[PDB]
Amino acid sequence: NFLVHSSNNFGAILSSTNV
Amino acid sequence: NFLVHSSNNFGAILSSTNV
Amino acid sequence: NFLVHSSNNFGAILSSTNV
Amino acid sequence: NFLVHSSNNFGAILSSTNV
Amino acid sequence: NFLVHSSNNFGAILSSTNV
Amino acid sequence: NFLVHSSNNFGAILSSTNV
Amino acid sequence: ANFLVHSSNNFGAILSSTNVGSNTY
Amino acid sequence: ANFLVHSSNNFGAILSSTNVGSNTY
Amino acid sequence: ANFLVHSSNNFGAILSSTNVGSNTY
Amino acid sequence: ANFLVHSSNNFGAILSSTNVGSNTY
Amino acid sequence: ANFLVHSSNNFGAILSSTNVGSNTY
Amino acid sequence: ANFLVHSSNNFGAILSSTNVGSNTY
Amino acid sequence: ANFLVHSSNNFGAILSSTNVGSNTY
Amino acid sequence: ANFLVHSSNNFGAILSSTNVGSNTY
Amino acid sequence: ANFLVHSSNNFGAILSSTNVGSNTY
Amino acid sequence: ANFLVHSSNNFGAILSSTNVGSNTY
Amino acid sequence: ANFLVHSSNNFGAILSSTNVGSNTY
Amino acid sequence: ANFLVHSSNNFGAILSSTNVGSNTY
Amino acid sequence: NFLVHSSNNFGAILSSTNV
Amino acid sequence: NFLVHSSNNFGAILSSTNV
Amino acid sequence: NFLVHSSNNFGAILSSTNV
Amino acid sequence: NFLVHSSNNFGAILSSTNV
Amino acid sequence: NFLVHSSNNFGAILSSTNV
Amino acid sequence: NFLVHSSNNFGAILSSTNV
Repeated sequence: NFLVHSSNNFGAILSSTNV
Repeated sequence: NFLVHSSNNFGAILSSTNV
Repeated sequence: NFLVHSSNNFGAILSSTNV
Repeated sequence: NFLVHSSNNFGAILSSTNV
Repeated sequence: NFLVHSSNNFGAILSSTNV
Repeated sequence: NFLVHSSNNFGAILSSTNV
Repeated sequence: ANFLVHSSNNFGAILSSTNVGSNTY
Repeated sequence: ANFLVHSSNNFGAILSSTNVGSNTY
Repeated sequence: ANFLVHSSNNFGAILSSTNVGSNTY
Repeated sequence: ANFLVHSSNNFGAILSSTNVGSNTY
Repeated sequence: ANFLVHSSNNFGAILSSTNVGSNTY
Repeated sequence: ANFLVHSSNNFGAILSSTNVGSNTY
Repeated sequence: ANFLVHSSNNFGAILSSTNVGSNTY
Repeated sequence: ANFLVHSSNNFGAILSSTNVGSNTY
Repeated sequence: ANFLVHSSNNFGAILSSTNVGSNTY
Repeated sequence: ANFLVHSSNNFGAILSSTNVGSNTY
Repeated sequence: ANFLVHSSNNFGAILSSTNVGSNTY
Repeated sequence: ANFLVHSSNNFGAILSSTNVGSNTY
Repeated sequence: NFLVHSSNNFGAILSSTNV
Repeated sequence: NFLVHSSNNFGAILSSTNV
Repeated sequence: NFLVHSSNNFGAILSSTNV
Repeated sequence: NFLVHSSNNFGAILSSTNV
Repeated sequence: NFLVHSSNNFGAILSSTNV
Repeated sequence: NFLVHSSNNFGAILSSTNV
């Protein structure tokens, strides 16, 4: 599973999966 | 499992998985 | 498992896995 | 398991695993 | 297990595992 | 097990394992 | 919870050229 | 919890050229 | 918990050229 | 817990060229 | 717990060239 | 616990060239 | 007699204020 | 007689204020 | 007689203030 | 007679203030 | 008679203040 | 008669203050 | 006598008499 | 006598008499 | 007599008499 | 007599008489 | 007599008489 | 008599008489 959970985000959130 | 949990993020959060 | 848990992050958090 | 736990981070946290 | 636990971090914390 | 525990870190903490 | 926040995020190339002067008196 | 925060994040190349002068009196 | 924070994060190349002068009097 | 923090983080190459002068009087 | 902190972190190459002068009087 | 801290951390190459002078009077 | 002349004469007070910037990205 | 002349004459007070910057990225 | 001349004459007070910078990244 | 001349004459007080910097990365 | 001349004459007080720096990385 | 001359004449008080530095990394 | 004679004047010519 | 004679003047010529 | 004679003046010529 | 004679003046010529 | 004779002046010529 | 004779002057020539 790939899950991103964010609360009160004022910044930058970068999530990446490369095969 | 790949999980990112963030609260009150004002900075930069970079998460990456490369194969 | 790959887990990143962040609270009150004002800095930079870099997490990477390379194969 | 690979786990990163951060609280009140104002600095730089770099975590990497390379094979 | 690979675990990083940080509280009130204003400096730089670098953790790496290379094979 | 590989564990890093830091509290009130203003300096530099470098931990590395190389095989 | 009270939040007063000024936030700026940038992700693109920025080029700026400024010239001030070349006045003859 | 009270937060007053000024936050700036940059991720792109930035080029700046400034010239001030070349005035003849 | 009261937080007053000024935070700056940079991740891109920055080039700056500044020239001030070349005035004839 | 009261926090007053000025934080700066840099991760990119920075080039700066400054010239001040070349004035004729 | 009261914290007043000025923190600077650098991780990139920095080149700085400064010239001041070359004035004729 | 009261903390007043000025902290500087550096990890990158730094080159600095400074020239001051070459003035004719 | 051939004359090609650019001539500028000034006799009055001159005030100049210039602001360039204050851009948020 | 051939004359090619650039001439500038000044006799008055001159005040110049220049601000370049204050950009947030 | 051939004359090529660049001439500058100044007789008044000159005040110049320049600020370049104050950029947050 | 061939004359190529660059001439500068100054007779007034000159004040110059320059600030370059104060950038946070 | 061939003359190539660069001439500078100064007769007034000159004050110059230069500040370069105060950058946080 | 061929003359190539660079001439500088000064007759007034000159004050110069230069500061370069105060950078935190 | 007060006499000002000018030919091909591109500059500034200031003549004054004050008693 | 007060006489000012100028030819091909590109500069500044200031003549003054004060009593 | 007060006489000023100028030819091809590109500079500054200041003549003054004060009593 | 007060006489000023100038030819091809690119510099500064200051002549003054004060009593 | 007070006489100033100048030719091809690129410098500064200061002549003064004070009583 | 007070006489100043200058030719091809690139320097500074200061002549003064004070009583």
